[PDB]
Amino acid sequence: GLPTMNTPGSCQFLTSDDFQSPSAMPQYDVTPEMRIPGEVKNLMEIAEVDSVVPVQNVGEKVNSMEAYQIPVRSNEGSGTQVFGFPLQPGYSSVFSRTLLGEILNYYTHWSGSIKLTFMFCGSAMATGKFLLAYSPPGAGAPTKRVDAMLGTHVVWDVGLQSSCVLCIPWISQTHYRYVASDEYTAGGFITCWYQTNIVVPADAQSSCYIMCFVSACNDFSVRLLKDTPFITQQNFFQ
Amino acid sequence: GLPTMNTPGSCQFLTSDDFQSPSAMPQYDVTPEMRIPGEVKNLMEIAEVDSVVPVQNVGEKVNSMEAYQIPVRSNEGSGTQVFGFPLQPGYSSVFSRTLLGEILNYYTHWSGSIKLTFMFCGSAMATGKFLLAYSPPGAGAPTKRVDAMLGTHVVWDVGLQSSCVLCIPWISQTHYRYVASDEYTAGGFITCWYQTNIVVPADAQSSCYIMCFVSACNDFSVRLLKDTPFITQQNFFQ
Amino acid sequence: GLPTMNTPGSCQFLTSDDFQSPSAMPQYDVTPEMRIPGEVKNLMEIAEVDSVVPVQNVGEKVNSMEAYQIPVRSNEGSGTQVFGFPLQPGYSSVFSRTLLGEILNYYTHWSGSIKLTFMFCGSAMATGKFLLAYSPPGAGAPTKRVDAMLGTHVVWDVGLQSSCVLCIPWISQTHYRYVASDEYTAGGFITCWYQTNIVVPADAQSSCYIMCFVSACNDFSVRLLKDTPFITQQNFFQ
Amino acid sequence: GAQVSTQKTGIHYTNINYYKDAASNSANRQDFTQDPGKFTEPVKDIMIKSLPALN
Amino acid sequence: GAQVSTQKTGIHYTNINYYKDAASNSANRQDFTQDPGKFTEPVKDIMIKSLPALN
Amino acid sequence: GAQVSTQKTGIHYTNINYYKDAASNSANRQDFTQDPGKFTEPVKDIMIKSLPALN
Amino acid sequence: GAQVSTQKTGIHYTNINYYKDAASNSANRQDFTQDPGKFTEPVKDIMIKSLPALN
Amino acid sequence: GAQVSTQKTGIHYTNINYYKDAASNSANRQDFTQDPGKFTEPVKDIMIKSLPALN
Amino acid sequence: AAIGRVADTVGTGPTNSEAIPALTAAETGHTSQVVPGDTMQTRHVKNYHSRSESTIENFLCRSACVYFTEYENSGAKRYAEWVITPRQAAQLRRKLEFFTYVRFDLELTFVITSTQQPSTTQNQDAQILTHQIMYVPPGGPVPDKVDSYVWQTSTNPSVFWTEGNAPPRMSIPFLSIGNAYSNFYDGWSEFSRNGVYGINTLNNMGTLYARHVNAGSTGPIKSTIRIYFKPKHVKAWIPRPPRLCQYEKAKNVNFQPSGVTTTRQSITTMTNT
Ligand SMILES: CCCCCCCCCCCCCCCC(=O)O
Ligand SMILES: *C(=O)CCCCCCCCCCCCC
Repeated sequence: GLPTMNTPGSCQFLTSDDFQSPSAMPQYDVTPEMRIPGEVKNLMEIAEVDSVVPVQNVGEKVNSMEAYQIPVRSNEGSGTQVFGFPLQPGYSSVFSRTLLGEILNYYTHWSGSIKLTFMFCGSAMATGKFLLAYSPPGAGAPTKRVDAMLGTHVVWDVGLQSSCVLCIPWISQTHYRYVASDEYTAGGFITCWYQTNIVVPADAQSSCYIMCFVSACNDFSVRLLKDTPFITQQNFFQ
Repeated sequence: GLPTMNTPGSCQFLTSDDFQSPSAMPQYDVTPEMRIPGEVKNLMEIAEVDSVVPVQNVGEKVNSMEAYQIPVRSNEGSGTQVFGFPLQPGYSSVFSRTLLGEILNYYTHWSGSIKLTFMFCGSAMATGKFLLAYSPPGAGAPTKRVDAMLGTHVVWDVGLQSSCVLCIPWISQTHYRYVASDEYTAGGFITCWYQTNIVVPADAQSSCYIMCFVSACNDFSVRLLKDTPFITQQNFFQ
Repeated sequence: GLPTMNTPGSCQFLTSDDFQSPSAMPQYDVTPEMRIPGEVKNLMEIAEVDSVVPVQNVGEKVNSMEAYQIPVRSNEGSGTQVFGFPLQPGYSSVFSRTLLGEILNYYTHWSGSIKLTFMFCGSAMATGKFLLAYSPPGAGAPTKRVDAMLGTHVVWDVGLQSSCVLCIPWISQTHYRYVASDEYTAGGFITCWYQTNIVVPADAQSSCYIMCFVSACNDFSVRLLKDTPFITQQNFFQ
Repeated sequence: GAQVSTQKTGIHYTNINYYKDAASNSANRQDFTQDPGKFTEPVKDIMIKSLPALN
Repeated sequence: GAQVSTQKTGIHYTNINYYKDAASNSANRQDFTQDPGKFTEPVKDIMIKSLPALN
Repeated sequence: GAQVSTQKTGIHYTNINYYKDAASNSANRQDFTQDPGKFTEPVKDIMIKSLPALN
Repeated sequence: GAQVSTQKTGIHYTNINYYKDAASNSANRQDFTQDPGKFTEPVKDIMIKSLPALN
Repeated sequence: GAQVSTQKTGIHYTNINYYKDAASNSANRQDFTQDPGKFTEPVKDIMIKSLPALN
Repeated sequence: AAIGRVADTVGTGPTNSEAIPALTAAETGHTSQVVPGDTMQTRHVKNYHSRSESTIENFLCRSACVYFTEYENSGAKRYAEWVITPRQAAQLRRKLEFFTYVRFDLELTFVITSTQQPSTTQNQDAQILTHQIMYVPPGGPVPDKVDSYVWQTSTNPSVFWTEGNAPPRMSIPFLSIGNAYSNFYDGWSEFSRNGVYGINTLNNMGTLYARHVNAGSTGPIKSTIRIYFKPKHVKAWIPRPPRLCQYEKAKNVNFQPSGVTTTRQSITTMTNT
């Protein structure tokens, strides 16, 4: 009988423990593996894949394809804001239900640059230039184009190349940010403006749509595994 | 006292556990072994041995040797079905109590080809040819000979070689099938037909019998050990 | 804290367990050993030593030296049985309390040949020959000399060499026999007869005695340690 | 002196017997020997599959 | 025969499997492989970042 | 420093004494010595089986 | 692969980490480093004890 | 790194200290040193048994 | 292949020879060795399926409750007793009887549980129960009362257990008097072919006795002891047909004639009816 001495923790049951345990099926012959397309090794592999962002949460539209449409049309001026949402990949309703956001919501911390790809779905004859911008926190969200261009931005010119990317560089005072909301962990404001208004010819629709895709960059990571707020129940399903 | 820490499972009693335990008979001298004919190493050794199948469950016959008899006789036509049962080595009453079936019923999964050996017990003077066939699931059991021959089959011609084999190749979408019944795990239909009716001479019985033996092939295996439904009790026997 | 996991048996107390346990007398200096004549290493060393068998259990004699006496005397015929007891070294009252028997009664199984040494305690002038025999089971105990000589036997002729041995060869269907009684484990019958009646001269006692010693052979062994039926009590002795 | 065998899969494990009696050892769950012949095919004259069983 | 791996940090640990079935082993928490390509970029013709996606 | 003996059969086991007193060690269940002579045959003059015990 | 350090006195001890995370290891109670300078003496110009601090 | 000493008798045992403080170690029950002189015989001039203590 | 792997499927093509794999003669007593490829074009299949879970050892190596009785705190039956046998339970018995002779060591496990009996005793305050199981090999003194001297066990092996702790457990060597346990015995105990008949003439495995060591409370308590068997290091010979008819008695193979199988409509019905 080898003199032993149990220590605190003994007999407990940690949900995240990691020990060996006897098989209930001694010598069971597992079914041989098989090459199945598209294996997944890390969730970040998924978070690097673009998914369509619902920038237009506005009212009832959340219950239609319109949620994914960004209104753009010919105006009698330029400088007009086209949209504007915060950099809260986890919290903001704009991202929260995205492929990226869904994943973030199973974690507590996030870090890395993010890509916002914008595809112009107007007509071949429609043209124009937009100013995609990212303003780090500290001041308020820019309210005029002339104040947004003072920050990190990309002047996108619509043409044969349908889409254009606004890479939101990870600028932050800490290594990681909270997936949940917190002002310490404030991420800044993402806004779009008209650089040079939409200009179509006759017989070509002057009102268009712009889609927005979001995905993580190669320097993106997530920490502290937690449960999603997005799924609930009252009783075991039957 | 070596610092230790018990983990979940500690003190339990798994029926299928595998640990060392003190002998209650310290240094007991076991009786020396002896060479006894026919040792058994794996149950599959048994499942590879033919046993007579009771194809004729029909009514009261289950209580007589008749259960193991397959009626064959001279007709005024050909194409007539002679029998037909499913490929459910575990469930179907035809197999369930066989040597193969008994074993299968102690497991949950099975896989492999099966051999159905058919011995013609007519008289030396009796002749004829039968069409042994196996139709994989997907359609229904063939209802006419012309529809069964469209599947895996063997045209057996009775002669000096009394028996003939219908090897039921393991065709299936999964590696294993359930021993119990389940339509996902459907195994198909095994049927027999008259290729060229029985033809005896005068003074020779025109009504005969055909026996059916079943056994596993060298690619047969069984998984997930369980209890048989075939044995029960109400109180400890006295 | 080394992750550990207790298994069935833990904390129990097996009477025949074999573990290490702390000394209550740390560093106690044992008394040095000493050469004491006659050390014992195995009980079989004892079971190989002859002890006088009480063949004459008959009635009240068990309470006197007579129990160890075998009556022999001059007759008016030959063939007369002299004694007869079974081969149940453990059970039969004849052996049960012997040196061999006492030991056997602390075990469940026994195996091996046995030696029955017979010493003639008649007078120097007394003569005669006896037929010591052992009949394996299967038939009944021989009832006539002519039926006992059909079995394993030794015709002992009394003379200067006082004693004579009847080696009872271990014939049996199993490797071991039960120390307790059981007909499967039947051992046969040991009987003695007059080969050529006792013949003394005048002035020399015609009624004599023969002693019987029993001991184990070098192929004798015992298994499955148990408690003796021969010792009991009602309360701790004071 | 421990031993080291292979686990079941589609890696090894260490074992040290702690008791003086072999009876105390864990089960022999990995003896995969097989010899169907004793049962299927106990014929005195070898029967060659492709041939006729009688002639 | 034990094994010795590296712990997570910004040292090693010893492991000895005690069961005959691989199923009984602890989790494989250190497989850091990554292959985004299968998902992001499953195009038949390689697309060079600096180039135009269409011409 | 452990020891390694043979178990009883018709394999080995490892043992490591953990206490400072020999009294604490497990039993010596494997001493199969035998010397019947001390008891059966303690005669001063060797008696040869095949011979007569007296002459 | 265990480690072997020295205990505190006026002998050694063995340690084997059992967990995959360094966070699980015991405390680092034996780091006797010392550097008072950062606090006592954070002057840019070295002050020589025996000398006058000002001249 | 364990140690291996001798048990008390008329065999050895293995020991591995598990704690970082020597205070935690088991007792030193085997120090059989002896020096009666300090007490019996603390005389400055050696007294030879066979001789007279005074002359 | 891999020690326990299964045969791989050999790819085959069209045939037209006088080779007759499919024609044989069951009369020989020989089982055909045909494989898919013999009667149909097959593809090649590297089969990795193992027969690991079919070894005699894996098949008989699972604890099985073979019996259980009860004994009470006080009253008439204060101690239990059971003539050791694997034939009172049907589960394990049917498996062991898959083979004529068998040889194995046995892992014994006991599940001991207690239940408070209904009574009218005021203020009951039970102390922890400690039981004692004791084995008495054929020929040894038996206990006649819960406080008989026999429970001294100077030599009989016995376990002492205390409620709360893991189930007591211990290993048992192959105890046969012969070279293998016999599952069937078409013979008698007497040479006259009288006395006992069947398996029970060989069963002489002794008796097991359980009891409490302390009464615990003033109230009445009943304890149940479940005995589990687990064959280890198994060797089996001469397989036989699995038991068909339900078990009737524990000391013989007596049965009530049963049909060969469940029925169905006609030899054409693909349904179990
Ligand atoms: C506390 C010690 C308990 C010891 C348990 C001993 C049980 C013996 C088991 C014998 C096993 C199965 C044998 C069937 C016997 C037969 O029919 O020949
Ligand atoms: C025979 O192999 C002896 C060699 C190694 C014996 C050690 C057994 C394991 C010792 C490490 C301490 C284990 C704590 C359970």
